[PDB]
Amino acid sequence: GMLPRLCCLEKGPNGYGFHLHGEKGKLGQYIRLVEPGSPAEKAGLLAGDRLVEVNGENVEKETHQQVVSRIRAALNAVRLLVVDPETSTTL
Ligand SMILES: [Cl-]
Ligand SMILES: [Cl-]
Ligand SMILES: [Cl-]
Repeated sequence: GMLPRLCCLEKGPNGYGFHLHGEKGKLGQYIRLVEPGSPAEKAGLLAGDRLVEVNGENVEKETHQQVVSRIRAALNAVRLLVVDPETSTTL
């Protein structure tokens, strides 16, 4: 499809089941290590995705800690707007 994928996760007993990682001296958070059978896997999340929005807010210019805080403060449901970095660029 033309729109970025929107992954809608409901928190489970072992969390969401994915890792979030940022680079050295550069903004942008990426998905890593999507656990098999997790809410992240069921929602369509894939390691290698770049995270663009959390619950309708753009997180491309925020620090790693700011993005983690947004995810954790949410009431156990997150909508993650993600893109494939190989084909997608922010300008
Ligand atoms: Cl990680
Ligand atoms: Cl690392
Ligand atoms: Cl990974």
